[PDB]
Amino acid sequence: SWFVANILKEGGSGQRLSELTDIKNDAENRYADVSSTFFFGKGLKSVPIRLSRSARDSEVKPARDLADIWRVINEAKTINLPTFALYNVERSQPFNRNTKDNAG
Amino acid sequence: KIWVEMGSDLVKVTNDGHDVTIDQLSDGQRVFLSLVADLARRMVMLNPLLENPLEGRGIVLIDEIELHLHPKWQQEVILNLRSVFPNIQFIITTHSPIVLSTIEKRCI
Amino acid sequence: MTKQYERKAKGGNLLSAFELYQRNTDNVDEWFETCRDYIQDGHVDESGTFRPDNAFYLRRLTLKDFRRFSLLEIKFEEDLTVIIGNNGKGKTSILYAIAKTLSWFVANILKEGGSGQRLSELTDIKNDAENRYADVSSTFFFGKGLKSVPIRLSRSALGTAERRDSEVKPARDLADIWRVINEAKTINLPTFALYNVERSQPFNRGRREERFDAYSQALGGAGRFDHFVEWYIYLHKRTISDIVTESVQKSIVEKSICSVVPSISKIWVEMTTGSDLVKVTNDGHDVTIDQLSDGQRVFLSLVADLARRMVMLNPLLENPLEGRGIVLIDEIELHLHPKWQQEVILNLRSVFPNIQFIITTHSPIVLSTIEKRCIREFDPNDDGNQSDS
Amino acid sequence: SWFVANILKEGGSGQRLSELTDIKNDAENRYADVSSTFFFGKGLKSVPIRLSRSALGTAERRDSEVKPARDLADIWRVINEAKTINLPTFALYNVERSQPFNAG
Amino acid sequence: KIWVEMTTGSDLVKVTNDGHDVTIDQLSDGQRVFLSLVADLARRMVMLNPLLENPLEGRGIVLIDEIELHLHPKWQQEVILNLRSVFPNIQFIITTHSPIVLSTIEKRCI
Amino acid sequence: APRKYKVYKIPKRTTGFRVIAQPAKGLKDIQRAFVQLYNFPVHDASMAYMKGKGIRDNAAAHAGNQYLLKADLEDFFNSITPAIFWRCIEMSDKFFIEKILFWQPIKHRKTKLILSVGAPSSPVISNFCMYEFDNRIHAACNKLEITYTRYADDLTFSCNIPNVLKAVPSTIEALLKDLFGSELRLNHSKTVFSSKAHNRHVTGVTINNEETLSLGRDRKRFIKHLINQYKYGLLDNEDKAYLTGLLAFASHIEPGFITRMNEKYSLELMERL
RNA sequence: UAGUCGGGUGAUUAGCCAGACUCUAACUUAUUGAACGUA
Ligand SMILES: Nc1ncnc2c1ncn2[C@@H]1O[C@H](COP(=O)(O)OP(=O)(O)OP(=O)(O)O)[C@@H](O)[C@H]1O
Ligand SMILES: [Mg+2]
Repeated sequence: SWFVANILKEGGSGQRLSELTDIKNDAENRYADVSSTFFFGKGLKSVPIRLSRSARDSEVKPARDLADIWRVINEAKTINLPTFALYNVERSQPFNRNTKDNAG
Repeated sequence: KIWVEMGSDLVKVTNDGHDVTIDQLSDGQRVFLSLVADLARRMVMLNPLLENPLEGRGIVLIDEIELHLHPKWQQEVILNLRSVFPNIQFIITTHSPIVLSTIEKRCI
Repeated sequence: MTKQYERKAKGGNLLSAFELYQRNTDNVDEWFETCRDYIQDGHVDESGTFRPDNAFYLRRLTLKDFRRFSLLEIKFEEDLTVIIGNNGKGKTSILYAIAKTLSWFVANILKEGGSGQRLSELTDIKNDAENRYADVSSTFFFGKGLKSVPIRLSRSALGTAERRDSEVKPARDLADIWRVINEAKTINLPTFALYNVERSQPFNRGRREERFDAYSQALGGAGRFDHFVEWYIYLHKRTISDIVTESVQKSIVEKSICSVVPSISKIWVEMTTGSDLVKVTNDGHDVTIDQLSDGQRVFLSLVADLARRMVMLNPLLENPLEGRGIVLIDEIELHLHPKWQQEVILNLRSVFPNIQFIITTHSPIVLSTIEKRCIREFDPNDDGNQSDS
Repeated sequence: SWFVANILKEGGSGQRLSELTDIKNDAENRYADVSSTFFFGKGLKSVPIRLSRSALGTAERRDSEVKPARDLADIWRVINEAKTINLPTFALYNVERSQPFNAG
Repeated sequence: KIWVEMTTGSDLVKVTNDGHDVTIDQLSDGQRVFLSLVADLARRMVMLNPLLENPLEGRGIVLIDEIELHLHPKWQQEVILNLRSVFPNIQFIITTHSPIVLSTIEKRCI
Repeated sequence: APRKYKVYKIPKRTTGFRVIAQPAKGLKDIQRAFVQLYNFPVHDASMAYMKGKGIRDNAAAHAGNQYLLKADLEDFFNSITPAIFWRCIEMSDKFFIEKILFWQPIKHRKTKLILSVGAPSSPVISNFCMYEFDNRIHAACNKLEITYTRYADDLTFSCNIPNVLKAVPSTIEALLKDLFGSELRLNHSKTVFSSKAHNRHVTGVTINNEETLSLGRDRKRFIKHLINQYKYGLLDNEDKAYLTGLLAFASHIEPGFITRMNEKYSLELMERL
């Protein structure tokens, strides 16, 4: 979500971990850390990013830089951005059947 | 076959040889249709320069991929997905060990 | 004709006895007792399980021109009938039709002259059909007295200038007996539930202590786990005291939930904070229902709704879970690990014995110990569009 | 509200009582009736109405008797449609009117 | 004033309105508004006065627009009999339409 | 006339009522005269509303079969209209025939013309409508070794060869749609299959597991409790007459039961009643 | 096993004998209309 938000507009901020539910109930530290590591090919290669939440900050700068690169390059000229998507059981929903005209 | 019929713009799908609508569609047929068409739309929109936008990149996560799916359909979901999305990275969780039979042990 | 109804009722016909009640002393002490003992008699068999003298349970369904089917017949086994097929055949349409037929039972036990659910003139009639109307005929059974209770939920297609009346009057009559006899003296009512795929939903965050709130949103598909949590908090508040049928109801639901669901071992309510939330001992770790997984949560939101609806709808039954009813489940394998799939029904139909479970599935491993008489099977080639296994 | 519903739309079913609030919690009757008489001119000096509501699980569906009020409201609607006629102005104003402040 | 949970299965508020023992829903609406105002002020002043034998003897400025809103005259004639006695050291700035409350206030404070 | 009827209600043996429309006397006589003037073709299997052949014969037509099936036409009488009658006549001046034969249950629907159960001429027209229906159904049945009868809303089939009646239901529907367009329709809810393992009975007469007609154990016990009461004279006038009528019915359908009852107590007792 | 058919005892119940089991009863509507009786 940080990568995604930082592409819509400069300095975006993706979602963060919940405080009530996302932290281990028996954790001796009372905070949860989620340390991801992407590879952007060979040009920029390693890209760390760590989210955190207490019951502690989050180092999200590399994602901000990479998404800023994507955003400025796209603004200057059209490119092919990535496709980040999650599908959970919540995709199991009744067909609403109610179309809406959102005007583009 | 999927098409749009005009005066309320119904989405008609030839399911099992019969033209039904998304309401007259099983809970697994419609859910798989959703999880596929959503990605198709997203990647067509985010890859406007590729001649085959389905080849674009990204990360796609699917929890309980076998949801609302009978054993035969479980056995070929991921393979068709990878065939229409060659380059997308797929992180897929599940609990039914009959989708694994069609993948290399490297990815388990 | 006091004489002919008298003869019928003396034979054992429940409907004639109730009609005699509606004429004599009601503007009698004998016919009221007959009608009430008809719907209250039973015996404890060798297994310690209360068994009705007259069992209420669906017997036949006939789908004429209904969605995929053009004609079909299912001899619902009296007790357990798993319709095993695979997507595209109609195992959900069957439960949808059955729930909409039971909706009239529910509506007319809620209030005389009530109204139940209705087939749709846009999505319930076969598109290839020439009749342009669908007919869910059905027949229930409630003992020697009312051996046949017909119903017919019929609906014509939108735009066709030919209505199709529905024959729900026998349902009105039987529900009238239930409701009136319940009012005059307390009886145990039948439980009706529909747990389709909609019971899987996020754990987002009426009085709930009645007896007729057991029918609220009962044949919609999701149940009401919101109502169960509310009612269980209510029970906890009403039964702390020293630390009473409220206590017994609470214990019954606790044991039911902790027995049907294997991951969940305990469940209670805490308000040491200002929240008043339910704690579940899942996998040996105390958590909240939000933290539960998608298959530990529906496996709870089904049994909890059932136990709730069956403790505060069978008040006089020693073990309310042994009461009667007709419960439809649209995909018993939803979110369940295969090991769980292999023992769902064996335990579901062990604490709710006298309930007719009309279950559906597509996983052949759910039918582990299920007898072949209980399995209805649409052949993959000879698809569901033809009048078992 | 029944007068309004029937003057607006033919067969309009105005607001009904509630089985959950508009019934005395302690009443052996187990139903609540809200009867009311109206006076409209020298002719029709008594237009009655009853809004009834019985709890769930009662043998007789204690039912509102709104036929005469509906008939008068339908007279209003029909004679207005044929020729313009001034119509009653019902309104309600509770303590909720203390609130801060499409041509069709 | 108490909260009755551990009876009735719900949490209800109960008062002794006029010597009764009723639920706060039976209280007059104006009495409810005045109750909410008083409780809010007391909570704020006990939060902001930790080192104090009686936190209600703390300082501050409280403004009340139409202190007699929705109160029956019999309640207006008693509202301000206890504002100062329980909140001595706080400056009250009130506005009102009613003379019945004025029959309890000196001209010095008007 | 079509509107010359009087409607009323007669109760049901369990619950509810049924609505009947008995014609007027003048049109009653006119339709009787019309019935006498022209006799309508009728099939032998239609063992109902004809001279001699009663319920006993209709039930005995299936006595010597082990597998029984039957279906009930949905809304038999009220479905028949002028179109059905005239199509039947054509397949093998006329306005007054429409007037005499039919009933108008609605004050506005001049064209809503149907047969009523009350009409004495209703049985003849009902039998006439299905003359070719019975022809073809019975021809098919006897081609597959099936005995078929019809007691006026009870189409009964029976056979000894297993798994043959299964196709019969569908057959019926098809033929119906060929003959009476799509107006008269079957009642899929009532269609019943039975064997020598269940409680077969045709038109109220029970068929026991020995291929003989019987009153059923239910009645054989009911009107013998009644007889045991008459033994001590605990009945009444209407109740005694009811017992007499039931004993007469049992004599007609199952004479052996009457003989056994006589042997049970005496002969004079049943002569008295 | 279960349902079912219905031979006697006892008095619409209970209860003793037989028996048979196509995937597979569910007892109906009166004054018309047949059929039974009765007069
Ligand atoms: N009105 C209809 N007309 C024609 N076909 C229909 C109609 N409604 C449903 N169908 C059929 O239903 C099929 C889907 O199966 P259905 O939803 O009825 O039950 P299921 O798939 O077995 O169970 P579930 O929906 O829970 O997965 C569609 O392929 C479609 O062919
Ligand atoms: Mg999941």
